[PDB]
Amino acid sequence: GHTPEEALALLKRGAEEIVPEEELLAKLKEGRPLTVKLGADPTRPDLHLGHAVVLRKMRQFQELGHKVVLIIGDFTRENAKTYVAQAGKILRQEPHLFELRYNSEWLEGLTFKEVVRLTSLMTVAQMLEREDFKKRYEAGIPISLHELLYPFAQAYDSVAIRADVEMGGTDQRFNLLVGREVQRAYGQSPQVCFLMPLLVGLDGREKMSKSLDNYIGLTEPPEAMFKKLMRVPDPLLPSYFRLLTDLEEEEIEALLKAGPVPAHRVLARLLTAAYALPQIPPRIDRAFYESLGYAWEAFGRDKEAGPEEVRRAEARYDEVAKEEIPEVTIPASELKEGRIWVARLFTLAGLTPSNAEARRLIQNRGLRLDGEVLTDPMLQVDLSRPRILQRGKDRFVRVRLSD
Amino acid sequence: GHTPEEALALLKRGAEEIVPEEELLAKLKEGRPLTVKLGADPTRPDLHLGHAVVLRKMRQFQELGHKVVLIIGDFTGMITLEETRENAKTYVAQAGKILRQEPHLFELRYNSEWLEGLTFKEVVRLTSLMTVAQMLEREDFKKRYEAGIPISLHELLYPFAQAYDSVAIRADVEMGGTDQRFNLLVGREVQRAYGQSPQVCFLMPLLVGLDGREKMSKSLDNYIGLTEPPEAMFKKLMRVPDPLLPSYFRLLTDLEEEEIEALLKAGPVPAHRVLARLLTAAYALPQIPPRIDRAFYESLGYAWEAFGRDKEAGPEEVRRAEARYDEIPEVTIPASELKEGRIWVARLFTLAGLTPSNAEARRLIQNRGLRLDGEVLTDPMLQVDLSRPRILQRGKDRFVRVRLSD
Ligand SMILES: N[C@H](CO)Cc1ccc(O)cc1
Ligand SMILES: N[C@H](CO)Cc1ccc(O)cc1
Repeated sequence: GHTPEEALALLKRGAEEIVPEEELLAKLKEGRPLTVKLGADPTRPDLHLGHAVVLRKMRQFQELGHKVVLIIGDFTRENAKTYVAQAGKILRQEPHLFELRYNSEWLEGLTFKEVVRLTSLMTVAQMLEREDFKKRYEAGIPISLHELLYPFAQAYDSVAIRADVEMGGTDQRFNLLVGREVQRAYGQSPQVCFLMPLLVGLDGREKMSKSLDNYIGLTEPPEAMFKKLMRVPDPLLPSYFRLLTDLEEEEIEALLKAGPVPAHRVLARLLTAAYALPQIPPRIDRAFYESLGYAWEAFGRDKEAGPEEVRRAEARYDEVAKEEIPEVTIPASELKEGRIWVARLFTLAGLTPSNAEARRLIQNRGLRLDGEVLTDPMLQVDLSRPRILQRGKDRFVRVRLSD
Repeated sequence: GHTPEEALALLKRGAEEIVPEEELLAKLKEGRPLTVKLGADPTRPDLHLGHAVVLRKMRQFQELGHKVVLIIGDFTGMITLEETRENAKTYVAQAGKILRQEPHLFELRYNSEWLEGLTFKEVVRLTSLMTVAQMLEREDFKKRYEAGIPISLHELLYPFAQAYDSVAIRADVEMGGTDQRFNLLVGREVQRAYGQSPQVCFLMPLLVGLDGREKMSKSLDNYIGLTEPPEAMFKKLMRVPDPLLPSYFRLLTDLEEEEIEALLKAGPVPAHRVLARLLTAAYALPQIPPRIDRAFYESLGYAWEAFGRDKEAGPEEVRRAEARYDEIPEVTIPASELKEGRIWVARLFTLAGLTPSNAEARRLIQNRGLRLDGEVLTDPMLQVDLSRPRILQRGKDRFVRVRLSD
């Protein structure tokens, strides 16, 4: 239900660079399923939101009728299964739209004479042009010669599967272009290079990555993902919405205009819900948001709505939602049907030596709960949210559930 | 009949650099034949004296009981199988003039035998042994990269191919010209990575050509081929630039330093004769002797004492070839001087400046004092044509070339 022009317009959204764009248009006009290539290194099995940027663009190609070929760069079986298992949360898996390949399948048989021919397609000066190599070579940092061979292995993969398009982050620009040169050498139409921007991590400056521990895994439990999303740096909200969701620009502005907290809740709800599912919907947009049960015009104030898995994750967040004031976590086993005796609470926090003493202080108006003078010695409190306990004029302790 | 120390001393003669020299001595004490490697380019089958420098050092290794493994670099060469094989035969045939050929001391191999099958995985492990900065240190690469001259990336794979060849045949020593230094050293690093003792790198100087400036090579036409006719070889050796004599004696013969210094003290020509005789004879044989020294010189029937002058002795070809080896004014005659393409011989000599008048020319002819093209003139009225340049001669030292306009 899309013309070639319409398909291109959709694919361009969020794209960093498509080279050459006019070639993609021509291929989309052919009326056949294009082969979209993505290679992944087995040493990084677990996926995080950063990987979702490129993968969701591939899901879009699939929904448009195109075929994805996921190449595991084993050149293992365990990580492959982990990566493949998680990739399915975003990519469709039917044979007509998805194929799994291991490059050892054809690379292991590549001969020395073939390698000589491949490397002859580039000059030393060209290779040292690649950004990473250039910084290293000028900094006196060693570059093992075998490293210059890898772009040719990745390029040969494009020849092996006759790739029409190859996906990648902006850091993969050089390798994808080598793919075009190698395909030409083998008499194939050179692949369209499709680059997506890199998602910045939770620290707010560096690329999201396992090695930097600034990520959010696709398979982390809902409560943990929701919590992390609620804590993304405000400056990153704009890029997270553009790269992780399909919300329109005006919808994103409206959310921001509503404020930081509302924007975080909508982002946390959208993504926690999407990734809690076996597979994400083809569009993480306003319609999806309302299909969950939330109201767009409520701008995050309707926390009781939504599916139970997301609702509970948000409730867990509100229980611990956060410096001189001492913090103490209360064991869940201390609660009786969601509530706990205020006397016991003051004793556990160390403000009173026993419940009897707590009752005495209450009778003397010496204790406060959330800044309110306690008067009911038998009062029972819930920990749906952190509570500040106070004894006298200068003793404060903030208590909350599970740490 | 040599101790390890004696062996090393002989092998050191003429060498430009042996590294590590202590390792060669160590291997020479192991009481086993060492594998001495030489790689050859199948696109350069014709051999000249320049190749003899490294090949004769290898012959010395053979005479000491060591084994030569000659490797034809057909892998890179074919990157047709017909010419490869033909050239290999050409190279081997000519190399046999210097190298012993029996199995115990010689083995021929083609590196395609093992390189064709090297897997991409093995190539990756191989190239991980050196950095980009390291590679760019090789003579040519460095100059080219700094200047901006293109270097195809595949060129950086060749040193590893040559290095793997040393691993393939477990080389104890690899021979080469001074220009092959970088490649031989990579071979050591690769052998180390493959659990082998690193090969000793044996470098020889590069023989300079007949021009006296550039290295001897086919593409420069300043070479002397090993299979050239004894006559053609003797003549070229007599023409070796004087400054090169010492290096020719040291790199092509085994004459002692004193013998050489004594030969030079005798003069250029004398020195050239001994050299031309020694090499002309040696290379006219089906295979050269183990030592091209005084003993060989005398076994030819020459006297070390007559220093070159002993010119009438020695073998036939040599003595003869040496014999075969052992500015004339021009005057144009205007067509006006001719009559139906002919002129009076008397006037010709006068116009040439060999006689003051035609009358004198006539008297000289009568006294047999004049020659025409080497023949004694006997007719004073002789009519001569200039169908081609003629050589006029008076007495034994007065010559003149006469011809028409041109
Ligand atoms: N260039 C990256 C290597 O790990 C990703 C990759 C891309 C394509 C491939 O065929 C293989 C790997
Ligand atoms: N170094 C020259 C070309 O690479 C010749 C050569 C030397 C050693 C070999 O195993 C092969 C070729």
